[PDB]
Amino acid sequence: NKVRTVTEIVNSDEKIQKTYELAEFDLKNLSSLESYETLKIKLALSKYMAMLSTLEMTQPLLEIFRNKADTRQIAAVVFSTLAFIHNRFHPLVTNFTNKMEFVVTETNDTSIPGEPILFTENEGVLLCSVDRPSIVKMLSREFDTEALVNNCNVRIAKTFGASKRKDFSITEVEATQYLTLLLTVEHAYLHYYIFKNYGVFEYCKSLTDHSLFTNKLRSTMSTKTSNLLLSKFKFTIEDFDKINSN
Amino acid sequence: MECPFQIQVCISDRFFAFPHNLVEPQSDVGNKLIENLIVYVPTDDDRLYIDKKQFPKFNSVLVYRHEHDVNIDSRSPKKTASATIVYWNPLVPITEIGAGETRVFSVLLTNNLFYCNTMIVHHENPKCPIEFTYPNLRPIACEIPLSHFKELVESNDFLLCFNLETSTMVKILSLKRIFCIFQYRKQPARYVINLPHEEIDNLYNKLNWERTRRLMKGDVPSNCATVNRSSLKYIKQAQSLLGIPDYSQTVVDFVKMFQKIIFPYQLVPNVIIKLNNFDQMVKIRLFCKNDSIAISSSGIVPINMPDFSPPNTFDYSDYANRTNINFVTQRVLTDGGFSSGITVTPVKYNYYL
Amino acid sequence: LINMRRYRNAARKLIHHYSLNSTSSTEYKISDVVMTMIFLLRSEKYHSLFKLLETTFDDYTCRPQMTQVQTDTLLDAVRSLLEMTIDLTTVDIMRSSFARCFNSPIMRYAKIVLLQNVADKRTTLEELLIERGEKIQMLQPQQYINSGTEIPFCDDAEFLNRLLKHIDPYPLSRMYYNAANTMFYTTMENYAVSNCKFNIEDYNNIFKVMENIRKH
Amino acid sequence: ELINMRRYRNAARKLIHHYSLNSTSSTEYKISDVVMTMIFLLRSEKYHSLFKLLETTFDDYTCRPQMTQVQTDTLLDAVRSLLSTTIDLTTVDIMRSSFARCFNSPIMRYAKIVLLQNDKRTTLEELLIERGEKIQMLQ
Amino acid sequence: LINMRRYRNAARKLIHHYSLNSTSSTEYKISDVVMTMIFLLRSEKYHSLFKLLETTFDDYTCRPQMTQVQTDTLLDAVRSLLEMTIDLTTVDIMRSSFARCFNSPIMRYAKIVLLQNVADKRTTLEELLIERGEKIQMLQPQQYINSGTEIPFCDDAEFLNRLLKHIDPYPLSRMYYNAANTMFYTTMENYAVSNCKFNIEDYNNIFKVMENIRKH
Repeated sequence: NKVRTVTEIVNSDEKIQKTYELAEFDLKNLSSLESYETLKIKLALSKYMAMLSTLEMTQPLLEIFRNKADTRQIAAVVFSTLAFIHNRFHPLVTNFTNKMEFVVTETNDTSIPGEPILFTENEGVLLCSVDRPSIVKMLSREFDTEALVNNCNVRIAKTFGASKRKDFSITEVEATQYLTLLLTVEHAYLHYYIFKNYGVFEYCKSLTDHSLFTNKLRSTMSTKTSNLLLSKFKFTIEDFDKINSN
Repeated sequence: MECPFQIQVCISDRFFAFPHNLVEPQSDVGNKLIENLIVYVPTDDDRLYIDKKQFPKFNSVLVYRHEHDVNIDSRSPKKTASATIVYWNPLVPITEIGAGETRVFSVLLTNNLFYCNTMIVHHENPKCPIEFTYPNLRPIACEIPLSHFKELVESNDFLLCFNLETSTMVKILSLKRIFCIFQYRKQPARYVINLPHEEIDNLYNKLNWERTRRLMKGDVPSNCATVNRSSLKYIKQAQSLLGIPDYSQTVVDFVKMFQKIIFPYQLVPNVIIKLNNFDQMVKIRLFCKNDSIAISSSGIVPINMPDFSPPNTFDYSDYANRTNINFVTQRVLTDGGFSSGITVTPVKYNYYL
Repeated sequence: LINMRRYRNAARKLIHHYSLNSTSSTEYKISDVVMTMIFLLRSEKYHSLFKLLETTFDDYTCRPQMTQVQTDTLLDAVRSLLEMTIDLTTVDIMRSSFARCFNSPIMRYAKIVLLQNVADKRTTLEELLIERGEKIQMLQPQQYINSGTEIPFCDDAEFLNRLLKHIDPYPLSRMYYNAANTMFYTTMENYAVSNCKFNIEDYNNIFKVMENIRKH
Repeated sequence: ELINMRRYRNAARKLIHHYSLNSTSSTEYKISDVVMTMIFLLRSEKYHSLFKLLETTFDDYTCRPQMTQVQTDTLLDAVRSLLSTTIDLTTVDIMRSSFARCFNSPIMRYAKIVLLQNDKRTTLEELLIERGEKIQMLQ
Repeated sequence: LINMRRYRNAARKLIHHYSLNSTSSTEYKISDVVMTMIFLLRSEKYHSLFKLLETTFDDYTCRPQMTQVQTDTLLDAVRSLLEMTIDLTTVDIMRSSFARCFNSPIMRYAKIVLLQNVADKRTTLEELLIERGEKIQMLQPQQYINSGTEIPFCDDAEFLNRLLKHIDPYPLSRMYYNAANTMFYTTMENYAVSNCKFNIEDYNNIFKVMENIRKH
């Protein structure tokens, strides 16, 4: 809210009182935090793009996922993303230990809605199932590069305080594609983490209801690991209450 | 652009060096020859290559750097009956004329002289130089080729340099003179132009237009052409893909390699197609002696017929239809187990199948 | 006469939204629906799609029957309109969405709904899990990597800085919105095609979990 | 023919008559009905003038274009022919406003995820540790 | 016959007042409105403006549609009448003002109103602040001065005295009135064009502040 300060000389009683409104410092703090988080997320995204480049695949991401024949590259990209997320949670880890299998489904009767990437052991080693058609559909869905997204007082204050500044094939569309892939693989990684550390039955229960994620993860994630990418924003379904009533 | 008939222009590669012998006094209305000669040159340094002693016909000889006189309209230049006026490789409009006919000698043929009525074109047997783009070269001050004349006629690896403030027209004239010297070289000479690629491309375009003007004036065709930078890059890529060392293979020979295919397979080599496309951005057709048909980028065409047959010549509806196209594409996708990157197109046909 | 170009633009935007082919969200109105239908009627190219949608004016709880040629023509028309790829599944999605819109009454407020009635038997998430998992276990790994390995991190800090500069003008808010809605719509399509109820509650529970982890 | 001109006439007459009669919620009609009516007006050259008027009504109301007496009489005659009870240009304008509002009415859409802007502060001890490490690193 | 000159003069004065192009304030009456309309009707030059205003007799809550040629003709006519510059915004302002006047009833007292219904969505000052500030921050400084510098005060006391003499006969009261009303009317126009409510309260609070500072 507000505070005030009083200046006074030791030998004198003439005191000068000033008042401060903390809203200004609140704006400073909020702007600093927003900038810091934006920088962190952009750094992570750039790092992801850079390692994918390091793999040195000729085609762009969407073309790669469209090329059904080259399962090799799909598996490479998926594993690299999964390992990147794993390290982002455990920076000291740079490999994945146990070897990994991969399969690329091609039909609805082979895919599971809501979990394009999933895991299942063959009783000896873990296999990652990929819904390449779903990946292609997501990355191909037309994106909005125009509309903006969003207290009016602090909004205006930020508008008037913060400033603005007026050879890569990447547009905002490709950045969005990369972010979507990262988020999907992050969701899959959370499922896999719950699996590995709580058993296949717990993994199935999580698939049924993600809410268990709360405890099964926050026990370790919020404390020791970098926050989830989604943590950058609070997400919600438009007209959620009426939709639920429906 | 208009020119006064009083000017007579002679174009010859030889004019890279001034033709002292060809100069002759002009006569006035009274048929009195003028013993005063005025020689105009594009740059001051050029004066040093004009030997006044080589003008016995005249009694006084003066040399000056021709400069655009903004106060005189070239459509009607001032006349000076007191002297015979000769211009050597002019780069700016002639604002002054001499008694009788004002003589001009040039290795270049710019628009200014292009409309000139009297045009004498000297013909030469072509002799091409070698483009040797590469980062033991002999530097050459292009602004003053005659100074390096001995080296230009002896050595075969030249680094063409220019002063920073050299003008574009000066550059063009220097390059033309050097290329004439190479045209008279018995042995083709390799050269490298120490200039930005875009500047070199513009210079080549202007030289090509000059050669076109000479042809339109009746010059003999010369195979000693030049290649735009994009075309050179494409040729280099092709050579690298084939595993051909660039220094080992010359572009001309590289292209000639496919003449064995041109006629016998009656097909236009893709290299020639790409070069033609580059030039267009800056169609093909050919035949053989006694040949009844012409090979073109479009395929076989009856000689003298348009590049495309009448639209209704062939009916493609049977397969040139969405149903057939989709059927074939789906069959390909299924058989190859593909999901993208597949594209099938109906095949159209020109005059002949 | 009519501004066929404006009609076409409105039709394209409405079709994109109703086919979930664009994360872009904007207001739509009966004016837009009329634009769309008039454009479809006027266009010789799209007569088949016009007929399809017009059939929605009836009970609309029916599966149109088309020859293979008809289906191919319709898909070609739609793909040419949206310039993409597509599927008869998207065709059915548009049919259902437009039928719901046409049957809906004129209202002072927009109606927010969920995709449904796409591709008869209602299946639960548990049944889908069992069946899909069995089929997956039947499937065999197309490819694999060995144990260990090493994540191929980039090294060129200059390259990283160049990429950072290249991405700076991208608003994280817009990118997040686009990605989240892409995933949500693809999940919606999968559920509707599978004829399995979409668990809005769990989908939102995902973000609930995100917040609960963040707060700690 | 794609258009069932008879059914289209029926729907167009229904809606046009309703809105000529009154202008309110009228919770017994459908976007399908509006589309039906507009398509009918387009197809019928006779009612092409009404079609153009309502096409104008799309977007802001704007203003009725100036029509001659003959044009206005023909318009009213065509309206009544589609409908009978007498009418006037005032009724035409009122119905035109009603249809403008209808066209401006929103339609169905699909929900979407919405980002909402989101507290905790660091401690001086950890701040000091990190910053002092940086200082030691400094030149 | 009619005194077309007097009619024109009354029309010009009324148009100036209703377009806020003159700080001058005076009484106006139905006689003046009739003067104006009769002049417009009689003048071949101004038939388009006559038609525009006559259309206000109807619902008048509508946007007239004109070709570019029509709009140019109307603007040329208005600009020739007022001898100025002008804008179709001023055209719309006059349309709205005259529509309000025509629709108003005959009253024993003048009606004092505020500009409104100029250029659909109601926007608040806060929303305008946010949007305009974002766009401004996007904009880049066209020019700038360096730090420090020095205000270039004049020095010629004789020059100052000459200027003082030149300005002595100017009534400060009239100048203040003109300036204040100029600013007020320009603010009114900006608000009306922006379709954002004018805060009469704050506009007067400006003078309240002036008085509160003066009293101390």
